[PDB]
Amino acid sequence: LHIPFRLTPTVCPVPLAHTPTVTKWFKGITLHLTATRPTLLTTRKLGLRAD
Amino acid sequence: EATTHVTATGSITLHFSTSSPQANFIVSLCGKKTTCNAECKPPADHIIG
Repeated sequence: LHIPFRLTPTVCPVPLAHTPTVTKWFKGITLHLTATRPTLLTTRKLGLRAD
Repeated sequence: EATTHVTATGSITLHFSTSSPQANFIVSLCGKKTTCNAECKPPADHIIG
């Protein structure tokens, strides 16, 4: 017997967070981040060691 | 710019990017070599895109 309701791939919207304000200081940046809900920030260096 | 247009008795402007405090390098215009030599200042912008 067929089990109905297959997982179809479907396009669906997700929120866009507040655009960060970046202040630049020598060898570094500072992001002023406002997010009402929890928001994932992921940073990595583009060298040999990606911290 | 790689290829320029040279007519007669004129001047052409070009842009370069360097990593040295001194610009002391050889420019070959169409066969002839010249030594461009002066000082470069550190940037005021700390972070670039």
